[PDB]
Amino acid sequence: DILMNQTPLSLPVSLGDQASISCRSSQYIVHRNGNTYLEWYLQKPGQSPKLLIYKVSNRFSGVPDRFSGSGSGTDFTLKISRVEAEDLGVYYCFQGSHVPYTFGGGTKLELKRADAAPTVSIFPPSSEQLTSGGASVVCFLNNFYPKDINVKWKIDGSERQNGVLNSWTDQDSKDSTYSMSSTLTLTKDEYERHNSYTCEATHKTSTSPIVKSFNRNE
Amino acid sequence: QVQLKESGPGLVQPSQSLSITCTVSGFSLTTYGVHWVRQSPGKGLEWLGVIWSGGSTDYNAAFISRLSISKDNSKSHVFFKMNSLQANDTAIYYCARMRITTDWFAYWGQGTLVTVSAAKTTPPSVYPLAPGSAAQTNSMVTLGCLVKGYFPEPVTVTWNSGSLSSGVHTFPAVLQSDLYTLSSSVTVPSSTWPSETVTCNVAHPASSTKVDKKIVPR
Ligand SMILES: *[C@@H]1O[C@H](CO)[C@@H](O)[C@H](O)[C@H]1NC(C)=O
Repeated sequence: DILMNQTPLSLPVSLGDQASISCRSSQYIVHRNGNTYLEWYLQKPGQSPKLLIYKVSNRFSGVPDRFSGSGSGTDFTLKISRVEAEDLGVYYCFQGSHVPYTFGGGTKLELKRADAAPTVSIFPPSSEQLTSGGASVVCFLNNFYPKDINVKWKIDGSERQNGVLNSWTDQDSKDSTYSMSSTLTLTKDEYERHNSYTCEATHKTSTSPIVKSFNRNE
Repeated sequence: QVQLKESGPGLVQPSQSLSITCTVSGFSLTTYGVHWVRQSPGKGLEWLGVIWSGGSTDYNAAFISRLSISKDNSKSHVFFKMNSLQANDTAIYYCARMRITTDWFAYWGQGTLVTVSAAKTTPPSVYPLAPGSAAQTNSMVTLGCLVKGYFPEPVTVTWNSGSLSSGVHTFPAVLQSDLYTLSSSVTVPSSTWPSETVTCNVAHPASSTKVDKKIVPR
């Protein structure tokens, strides 16, 4: 199958910047009946992908003049003269030349902003849960930027991998930040064996981790 | 204007088949081909197959054995059928007009989110998340709600019957075993809690359950 490789994987931009996104194919995308089927799609949150450019450089109707496409053979480019808020989303290249047709992996165009350290909060199991025989410790890491973040769980200071489930929001449409939840799930018995529970967050805003902790004895 | 309307299930039992109808308007299936594509978190956008205007089909070789596409020109219907679904077939599925030659008619259906599971409908356990006994004080305090062990999606989580809307973060549900779990957090000024009550309201339409949980100091 033809690999379509997109660069960059994500592109922070501010409104009024220029933007360039690239797509490289593993093979020359040859014409079919004189047509070169290379298209670019934009997908916004919750919506279907919409066609921006077809046949390498032709703007689909309704698509504004700040969008342009160029390239040939194995190398293709989507350009945006001047980013508007409505251009934020995930762009995909598509080749319709060699069966099976294939998409690039996507480039997220995202809005650049001031740096924000996450607000970290940790929560011990509820007593209702405890009675049911389960023990979930929850950590919220809210309203951070940029998106790169790593969460580490510690039980009595010993790194904990198993029973962790994380969930991330997409970039907030209002403040452009990210948020994440991390839940360490253990049995009630397992929970009781230990005293100290820590959620450690590593984020660009500092070398020193942001630590939040509680002790099962209080 | 030009449109493709999709109809089909939200839930498919493992080993069972997925039928989706695409209803075309604004153009004739005698004129253009209709493609099928799916999008999953892990695999990205995958092209599945096409039915051409002339009536012939092409399929992605990784699916050809369990995939079929047919159409009724008169009723403007395109039929997609995939057999023997498994958990990794969970995806959003789209019909689309793509591989575009002309400046007109290029649109994708509103996608159909298809979840493959043998789970039975299960009401959520709802647990309030109050700060630990000894947690440090800020001008703001984060509270939370843990919603665990439900099927199918969605639940809807609101705070103070929707009266608290700013400072809320509700995280995407994640599969824990074969049931879903999510959490939600709200942030209020420290001076207002616990003096001003905060309650998470969790609705799960499929089990007809509506549960309120007041967040109380531990
Ligand atoms: C997904 O799961 C099925 C059934 O176990 C397996 O046979 C199939 O090849 C898998 N597909 C991929 C793309 O990993």
